[PDB]
Amino acid sequence: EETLCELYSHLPSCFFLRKLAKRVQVCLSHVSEEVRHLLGSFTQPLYIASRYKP
Amino acid sequence: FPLIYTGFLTFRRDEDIQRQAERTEQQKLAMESELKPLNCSSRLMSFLKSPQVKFYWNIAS
Repeated sequence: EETLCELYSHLPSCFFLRKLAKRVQVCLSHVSEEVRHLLGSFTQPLYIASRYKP
Repeated sequence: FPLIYTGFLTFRRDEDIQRQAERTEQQKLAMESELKPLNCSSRLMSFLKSPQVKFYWNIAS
């Protein structure tokens, strides 16, 4: 999981990065909440903290 | 007339002030991890000079 957490730490600036910056006011759950808001309220959350292994 | 002073249509001065404060906050947040203030009374006297208003008063006359 650590590699994916670190790989989210190097985004160049975009509108997604500004929304992620608004939400941190990086563990993966902060990604998933923003993704859930983008995709729709009906679908279920993509990632879960400390269960990235199956 | 007083619904303008209450605020039902947006204004350029407050939108620019909010946008400048938002840009400043964005720059501060990126660091972490000029524009006039708005008048209160002359709001109305500044509203009664735009041409979109005078066209409607002239067509009423």
